Amino acid sequence: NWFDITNWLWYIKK
Amino acid sequence: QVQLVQSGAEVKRPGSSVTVSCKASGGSFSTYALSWVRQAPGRGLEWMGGVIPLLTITNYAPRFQGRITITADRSTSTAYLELNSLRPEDTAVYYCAREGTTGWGWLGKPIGAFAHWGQGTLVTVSSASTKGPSVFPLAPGTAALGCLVKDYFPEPVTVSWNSGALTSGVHTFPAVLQSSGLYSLSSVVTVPSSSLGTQTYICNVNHKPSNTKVDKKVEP
Amino acid sequence: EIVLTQSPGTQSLSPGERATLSCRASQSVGNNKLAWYQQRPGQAPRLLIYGASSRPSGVADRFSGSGSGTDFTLTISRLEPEDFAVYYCQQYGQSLSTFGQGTKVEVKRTVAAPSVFIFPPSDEQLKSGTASVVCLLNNFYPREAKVQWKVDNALQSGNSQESVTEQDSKDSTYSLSSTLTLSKADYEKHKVYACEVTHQGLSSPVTKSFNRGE
Ligand SMILES: O=P(O)(O)OC[C@@H](O)CO
Repeated sequence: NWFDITNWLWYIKK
Repeated sequence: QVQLVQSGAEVKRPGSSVTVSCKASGGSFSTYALSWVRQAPGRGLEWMGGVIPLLTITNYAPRFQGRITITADRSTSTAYLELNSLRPEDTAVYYCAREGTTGWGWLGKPIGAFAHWGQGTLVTVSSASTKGPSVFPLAPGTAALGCLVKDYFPEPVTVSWNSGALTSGVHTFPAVLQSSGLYSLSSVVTVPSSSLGTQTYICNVNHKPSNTKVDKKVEP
Repeated sequence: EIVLTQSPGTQSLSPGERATLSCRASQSVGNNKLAWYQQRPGQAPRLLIYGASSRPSGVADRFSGSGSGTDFTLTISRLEPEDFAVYYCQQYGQSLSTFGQGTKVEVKRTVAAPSVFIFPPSDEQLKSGTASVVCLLNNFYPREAKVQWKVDNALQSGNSQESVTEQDSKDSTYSLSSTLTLSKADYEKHKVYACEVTHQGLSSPVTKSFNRGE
């Protein structure tokens, strides 16, 4: 789900 | 606060390509999903596609796959929508929309849903040329009177009555698109019959693209 | 593709009444990724609910979302004047995001029959070679109404256009205008111009007419 990508980015940047 | 500011309305010829821009400020541009959503006149919302700028990853609705391109310019925090091979049914207001965040500022966890919207860009697909309207009277218990604002392009026209002093009972109708490709708009007002001999009714019509500015006195 | 069904597409409700709006998905919506938006005419959509039930700060808590799987509901606990608007659901549980077709929440009020007016073409317009005949159906409720043009009792087809105002913010009525267009030459071939109107508030059709030139 393309929609989930930015959540993953946010997480791995944290 | 996140702000999305889109480029202005544009008339496009059938078969041409349109580029709509969306400049963002506030929050993070690169790490949040930016989508494009359109709304044809009097119709619902349709999601077209989106981009995640940092990763240069796009996601297009199948209905538009092969006809659209979405890009993002990180140097200017601007996203772009290209829509090609335009047809009359592509006439719509195009919105850019960015997903919201939780919290707690504008740098929090993304929510996917579209919290932040541009003001919209009207793309009108048409072969018509700019034309100013004619303004004709609709001549008048209760009496009705009005003005017929006929044969103009592009949208919009605005209409007031008595320089804005008269608003009660005024109805200004949505424009209709004629077979000629030109628009027509009617504005009416109801007033007491007794007032017709004594009070003056003037419709103030403004069509900025043609610089048509007409104040038409409507009488029996 | 997940198809979202919002039925009915219109709800007529009283000020202060509770509203429940349904959104049914053709298949399960992943992770309850279901949002609701409000839109008023001339404005961009506004996010009310995300993740089926979460409410952004700033959104009034009289809006609440519920449901899971295929069955979602937007509840408005008490309709304020500004709540009469269009509501869209949206799913984003698949890479292909889709919207419902929207539900218009409009103000229920007492029935009002249209007040009908007919306007011959202006002398100014006739000089230019065209004739526009206008019929006004003013201040009626509910929105469903029909106009038919008759010229020397001949039912017209294809030479008229109409449009309808948004519901009036003050008296909650609608108005409709229809324009019949002919060339001047064709206009001058006929005598009686009539518009015939039907509406729930009318027991029988209303006809307004004029005789050209009189
Ligand atoms: O009375 P109903 O059945 O609602 O009909 C309304 C309709 O005649 C409006 O054109």
